[PDB]
Amino acid sequence: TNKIKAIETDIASVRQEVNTAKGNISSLQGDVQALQEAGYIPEAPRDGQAYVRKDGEWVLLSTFLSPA
Amino acid sequence: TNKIKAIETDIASVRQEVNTAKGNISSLQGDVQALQEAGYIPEAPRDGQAYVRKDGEWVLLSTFLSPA
Amino acid sequence: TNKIKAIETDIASVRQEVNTAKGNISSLQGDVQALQEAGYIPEAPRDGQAYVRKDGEWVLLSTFLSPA
Repeated sequence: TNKIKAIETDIASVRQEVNTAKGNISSLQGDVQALQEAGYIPEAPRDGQAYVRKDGEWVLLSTFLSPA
Repeated sequence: TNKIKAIETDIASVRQEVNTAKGNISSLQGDVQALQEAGYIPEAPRDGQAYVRKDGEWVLLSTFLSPA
Repeated sequence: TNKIKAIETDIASVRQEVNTAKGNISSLQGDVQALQEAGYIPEAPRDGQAYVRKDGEWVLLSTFLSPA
């Protein structure tokens, strides 16, 4: 009985795949982190009004096409 | 022959790493889900025109700097 | 001693989990790729000014509420 050699290569095989996965997992984390740090902006309200961007918020455009 | 004890701790080791990976995988999924639900907006056309945001779309600013 | 059968099912078990993980990892990659390709836009400056979008950049709205 040497089924200990087949079991060994089988564990070695799984271990390699786990190493590859740990790598893709690390890559994924760095990509998600960058996406999170990009500071993207959410959608403007969907209320039939036009919006412009100011101080991290959507402000009504008509607000500036009037004095006040 | 006790190489069954070394094989056991080796499987235990891989299993722990797989547990850690399952965790980072779950964390990644929750982060990607939130990024997907944030409702970010795509780029405006790159055609030399100015755009404002309205009803989930980029509309030409000049459209409002005119009556119609 | 058949602890070789228990070790076998244990490796089989870990291998299945590793297969599931490889799948969730692949799914995550396709989702992150799409998020990266969506071409979202970063925040406008936070300087108290109103901005509109033009040619892949935030341009001051007042720039168009004046001839030049």
